[PDB]
Amino acid sequence: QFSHNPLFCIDIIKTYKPDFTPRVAFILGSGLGALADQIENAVAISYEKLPGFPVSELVLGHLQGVPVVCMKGRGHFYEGRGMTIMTDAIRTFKLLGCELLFCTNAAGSLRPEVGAGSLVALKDHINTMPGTPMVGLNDDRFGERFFSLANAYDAEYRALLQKVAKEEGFPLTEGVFVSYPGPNFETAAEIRMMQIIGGDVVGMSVVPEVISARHCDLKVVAVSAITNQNFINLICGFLRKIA
Amino acid sequence: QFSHNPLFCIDIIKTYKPDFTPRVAFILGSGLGALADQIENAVAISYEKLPGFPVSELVLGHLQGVPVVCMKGRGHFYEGRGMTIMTDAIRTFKLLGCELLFCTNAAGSLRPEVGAGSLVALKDHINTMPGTPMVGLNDDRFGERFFSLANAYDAEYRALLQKVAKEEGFPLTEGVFVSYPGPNFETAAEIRMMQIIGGDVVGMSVVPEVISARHCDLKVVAVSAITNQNFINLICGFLRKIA
Amino acid sequence: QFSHNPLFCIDIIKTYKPDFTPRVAFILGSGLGALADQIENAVAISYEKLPGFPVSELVLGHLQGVPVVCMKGRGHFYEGRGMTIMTDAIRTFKLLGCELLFCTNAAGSLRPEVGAGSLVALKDHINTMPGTPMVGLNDDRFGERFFSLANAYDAEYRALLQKVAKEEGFPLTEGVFVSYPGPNFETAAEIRMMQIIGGDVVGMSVVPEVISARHCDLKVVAVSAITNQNFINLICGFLRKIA
Amino acid sequence: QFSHNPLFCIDIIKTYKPDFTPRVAFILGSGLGALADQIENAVAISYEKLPGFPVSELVLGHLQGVPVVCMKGRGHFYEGRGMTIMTDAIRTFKLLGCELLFCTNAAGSLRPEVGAGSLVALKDHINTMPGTPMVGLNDDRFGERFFSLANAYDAEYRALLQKVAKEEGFPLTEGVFVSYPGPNFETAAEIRMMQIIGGDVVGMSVVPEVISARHCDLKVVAVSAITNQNFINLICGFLRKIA
Amino acid sequence: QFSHNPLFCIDIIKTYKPDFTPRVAFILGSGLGALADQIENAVAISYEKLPGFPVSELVLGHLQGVPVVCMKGRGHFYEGRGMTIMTDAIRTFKLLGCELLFCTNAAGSLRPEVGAGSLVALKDHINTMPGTPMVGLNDDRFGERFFSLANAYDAEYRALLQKVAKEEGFPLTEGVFVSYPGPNFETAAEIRMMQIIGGDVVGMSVVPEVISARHCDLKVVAVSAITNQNFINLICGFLRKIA
Amino acid sequence: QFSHNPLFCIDIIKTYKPDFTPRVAFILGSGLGALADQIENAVAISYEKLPGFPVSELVLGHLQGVPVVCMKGRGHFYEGRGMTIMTDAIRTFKLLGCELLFCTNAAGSLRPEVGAGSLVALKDHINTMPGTPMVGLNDDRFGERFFSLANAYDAEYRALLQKVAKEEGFPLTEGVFVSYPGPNFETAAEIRMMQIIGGDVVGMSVVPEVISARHCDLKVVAVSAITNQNFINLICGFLRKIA
Ligand SMILES: Nc1nc2[nH]cnc2c(=O)[nH]1
Ligand SMILES: Nc1nc2[nH]cnc2c(=O)[nH]1
Ligand SMILES: Nc1nc2[nH]cnc2c(=O)[nH]1
Ligand SMILES: Nc1nc2[nH]cnc2c(=O)[nH]1
Ligand SMILES: Nc1nc2[nH]cnc2c(=O)[nH]1
Ligand SMILES: Nc1nc2[nH]cnc2c(=O)[nH]1
Repeated sequence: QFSHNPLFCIDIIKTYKPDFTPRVAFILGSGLGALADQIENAVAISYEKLPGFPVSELVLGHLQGVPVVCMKGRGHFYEGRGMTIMTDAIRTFKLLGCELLFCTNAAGSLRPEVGAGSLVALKDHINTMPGTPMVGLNDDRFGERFFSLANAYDAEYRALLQKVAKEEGFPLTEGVFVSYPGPNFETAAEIRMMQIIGGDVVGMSVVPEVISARHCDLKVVAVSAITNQNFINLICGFLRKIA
Repeated sequence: QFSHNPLFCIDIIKTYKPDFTPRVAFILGSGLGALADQIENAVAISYEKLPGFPVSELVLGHLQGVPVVCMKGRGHFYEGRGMTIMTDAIRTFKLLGCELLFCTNAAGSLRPEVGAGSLVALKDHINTMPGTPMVGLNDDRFGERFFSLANAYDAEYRALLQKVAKEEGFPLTEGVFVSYPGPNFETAAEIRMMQIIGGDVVGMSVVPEVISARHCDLKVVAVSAITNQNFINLICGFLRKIA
Repeated sequence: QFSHNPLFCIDIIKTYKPDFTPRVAFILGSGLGALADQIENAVAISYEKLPGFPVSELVLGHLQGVPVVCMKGRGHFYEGRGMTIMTDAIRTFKLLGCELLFCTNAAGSLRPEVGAGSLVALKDHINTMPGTPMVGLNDDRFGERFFSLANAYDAEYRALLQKVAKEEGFPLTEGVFVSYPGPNFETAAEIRMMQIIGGDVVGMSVVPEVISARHCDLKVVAVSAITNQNFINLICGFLRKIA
Repeated sequence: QFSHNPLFCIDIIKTYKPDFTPRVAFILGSGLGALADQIENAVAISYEKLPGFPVSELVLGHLQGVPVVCMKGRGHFYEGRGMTIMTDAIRTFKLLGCELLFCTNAAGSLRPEVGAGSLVALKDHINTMPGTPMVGLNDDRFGERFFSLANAYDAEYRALLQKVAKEEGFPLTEGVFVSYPGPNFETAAEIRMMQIIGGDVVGMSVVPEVISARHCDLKVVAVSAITNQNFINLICGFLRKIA
Repeated sequence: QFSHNPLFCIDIIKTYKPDFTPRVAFILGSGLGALADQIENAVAISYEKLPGFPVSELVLGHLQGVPVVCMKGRGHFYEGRGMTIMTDAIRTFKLLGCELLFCTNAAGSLRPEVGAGSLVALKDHINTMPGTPMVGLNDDRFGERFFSLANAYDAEYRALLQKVAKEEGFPLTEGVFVSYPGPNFETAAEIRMMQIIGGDVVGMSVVPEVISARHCDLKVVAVSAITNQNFINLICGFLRKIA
Repeated sequence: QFSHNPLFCIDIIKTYKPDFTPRVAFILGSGLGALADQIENAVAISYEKLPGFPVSELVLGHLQGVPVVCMKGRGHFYEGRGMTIMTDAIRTFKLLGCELLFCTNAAGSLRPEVGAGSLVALKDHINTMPGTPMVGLNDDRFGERFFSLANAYDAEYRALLQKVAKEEGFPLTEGVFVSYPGPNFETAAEIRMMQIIGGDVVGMSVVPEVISARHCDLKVVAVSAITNQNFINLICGFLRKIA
């Protein structure tokens, strides 16, 4: 027996935003909400009206003239509902017709050279959380039993990201993201461990969403804001080039 | 309260294959079933008639004149029933009187030098799946609370494996297996991480079975078929030398 | 809904040891019980009378004239009740008024230079067990949603530990502890992995207790007895310097 | 934590049947489906698209020119999901704006004088199923902790039912319904017991729906078809008089 | 595995009310709290500090110079925690050393002759709630697997109750109590059913407490206040005669 | 997902008692074990080796030259595993090929005229336990969703029972059995209620087994030993007449 939540959400969303087919889905991490404020004809639906959504709202509309859907707030593994916490919502994005997920998140740097305030485009990841989202019976309605994470962080969209960054005057390093369960922060040794292992950025999310997206064949693009304006411009510039 | 499934299986098996004491237990991974076709006086019992067995069949008989039991199909961690999924079945092998488990599995190589089509004898492992099979109350009927994994992959049988490989004309490299939860495949970074960590082969099984076997003092021998005739000969030749 | 066990324990303990405010809390690992025998006016309460305590006793009294509470026996992740197994007990120490937790444990060395019989002061840790103690809804009564593990193993108390060791004639090396789920022991490859990762000591506990302690702002001090008199003197000398 | 299913259903229903405020809600028992075939501008929604609905469809439209909602199929206690199986659906009727529930069901007679083919208007009930629908935390959003079942089977609507029956030429006896868990049928002694107790009709449903309805202040009208055209006319005539 | 809550409560209670051995335990139903206000040297403990107690307080002290323990508030079957909801608390009364339970409760009359305002001494009961408190593994520490309810409502104490009632000028009828699950009130037919069955009073509690009391050999006395000063005098007079 | 326990038991039983097709299945209540001692070529299997069987043994063999299976010990509702506790075992009897279940049990009389020591043939029953065995998804492999209890206590076999009783010189009264959950015994009022309701005998079992038997079309015969040699003769005489 599988979840029908995405299907329910499709119908509930038609009620608040009819005849709307979004192309890009966004997940706005921590302090990144202020962007959704600029959505054209913005319609907000509380996650409490969308079954399966990570109750702590979702905003539908246009940005740079592109039909977009946004998630103001995400779910994390540390909340206690396992690695499947972001799966229904991602499946909802796929069923809505989106062609790509634009994930954003607050994170720590594992490189001295990249400090607080920097933005990092994620090119791959190392999962350290226990297990994975698709563990359990496979939902054939969304994807196959086994699946590849090769090019999970779409190389093509990443190249566009690089161009936009040029285009506006800020670095945009590319890195390997390594997930951490939390909610406690990482010990210094764990951090050294992560460097040795090959990581560049460390955080408590992303991996669940991304693996879930790949399973249902939704393309991914992810950018971390290193916490220890540029982001808005990067996003709006990316939107402009894909319009 | 503990599982009595192995005990039940012993009695159920006497009904289909009386007065039979197998010496070697096999787990035939993915495309490796065709071997069981060559078992002498083969009797097949569906896993649905054996409590505790990983319902997706078990074949009892003789091979190279050696009393053998053989699992066509195994259980994995990614199925959602935790790390204990292969434990009852291994305990059943021990109670049947087997003296060694011959585990086989499909896997990926972490060494460029060993490619698709190669066979690798596992000499050790690195567990990356969350937790382990014996976590929880200890079943004193099968083994002790704590136990060593030293020489888990029996050095002696491994040496025989090396001889047989000579004996038939194919390389038989030895490696460290590192388990991965799945069901998604590994990211490239995860793969690099595994190299750095010391691994040679990567897969989604083995570890549960092997740790379970060691706990009840069942000797182990494991060979991976790198997927990204020789196997049959290796197995039959090993059987011949232990007869 | 949260656990009230620590609160219950406070009242139950007043009954056996009234008007007593301990300053240091101890966790005596495996063969380390004989120390509790030297507690002044020792009162022993079975863990079976203390809700939340890891039923396999707790001893309250004075040592070197310092009000102390001691756990003879701890809980481990391998027992099957998850990473929260030591949390209620640590919260009980905090509510009793302790200002520091003195954790002890049996462990293996990852350095050739430090062998069986050595004592190692833990200066940091690398968690390898699945998830962490605070995963799930946060208990605001004890600590915050997020928290830092910086200086988790108090540098100050560690310096005192160094002095005492001088003071009595034995080495006291400092190391990074890396937790392992167990109950099986580590494979040799896993051990190599741990070296590469940066570890110095390996064990099956500590991490749960320590993270739990930090969450409720209880200072920590941890010493491992490498298993593959000095300990008593170190503890008693530390007590003397903090009196 | 309470169910939000009724709320979800409201939004899902707006999508298939916008600007529609039904006044009467029907539950069509066993062989009573053929009535829904006569609904004007009938829109059918499968219970699989309505969270909380007893998956074995719901039909919205007009009948005798009255805005109506109809459940083709109900849930029973014997299915194993307890006495709350019909609660979400009834709450959905209340939230849709219905002013009365018209429950129908197949049943057995406890009076010799009323035989197979007869119709009986239920005037009260005796619950024999274990417990009741509202057992557990009270959902203040729908009703109060305690509530009266006085006049549960609305006397007023029952009088209208009596008139219509005159009006078309068939008896319409009034009786006390006594619920039975099932799924087995009643023993003869149980049946005698029910007579002695004061019952007139016996069945395996009704009680859950009715108690749930009363809790959220939804008026009720119930008619049993004794199994061991008139019904259609009675319903259509009742509708005509309340239009 | 059994509940140790009563044992915990014993120790927690020693802390707030040391060297106190109560003889009578009271359960004050609905509007009956005002009595506890007259307890001598009253000590109140919130049910939130007593594990196993029906969180919606407990008062210990003397009344008519008799050591007494009171429960201001009880647990009911309709709350959703089954028929064992009052068991731990009753066991706590037994372990405290009480020799009798004085249960009180608000109830409805099944006899026209006994109306609102009347008091009825319960002489027996008919359980209509699903199952019973002792269903499941038997706790040998408190009572036997099977036990008799003969004279459950102690005839001797009931006779004293009759004398006191004379003694103060009010009727005191004796009746059979029949429990009802609730939380809804009874239908009129259910009420007729109860009359036919032999009942005199109807309510939503009592039975759980009483059966639990009998299992651990605690004597019982129960009085219902029919809701559809005398009570205080009856209680105080009973206390006086047993002092 | 359904239970396969009966199927497992079939195979396990072939191992201890091959080529054996029993015709009558017995359930020996309390003090009734001594009968199984007289089974010809008796083979005993502990319920611990038969999945689904009510662990507190099963005896297979011949009696009066009739192939028989016999349960020494049954499961009851009061044990806490619900009304399905005897279902797997009864299904096992059906699959073994039995044509009738001969249930026996210890019970109380509701008639003054029938006292301790009497035997009563059950002709019908009144279920007072919460719910019934078949509640939940129906196992089509054994029976239908709905089923009749008419002639549940086979009239034909009952007539034979009457003859045998003549034949040996003892009364054999026929009665209506009414089940009671227990484990406490019935109150006197409950007993009066049972009389009024139409019962003749009262007990804590039978109903689960019997309803389960009827569902899978197994004929039933039940005899209660009123507790508040003749039985052996009745059974052996019945066997003789059906041989
Ligand atoms: N895990 C983790 N999450 C973060 N979010 C922001 N900074 C950090 C950090 O250093 N670690
Ligand atoms: N985890 C894992 N399992 C495999 N089975 C076959 N190939 C692979 C691989 O690359 N990775
Ligand atoms: N995990 C682990 N725990 C230990 N406790 C004592 N020695 C060891 C060891 O080598 N490994
Ligand atoms: N319980 C029950 N339900 C029915 N539905 C139709 N007839 C009957 C009957 O006799 N009993
Ligand atoms: N069940 C029930 N409880 C009550 N408490 C007070 N009055 C009543 C009544 O009529 N019925
Ligand atoms: N329920 C019940 N079971 C019994 N078993 C033997 N006697 C009795 C009795 O009086 N009541």
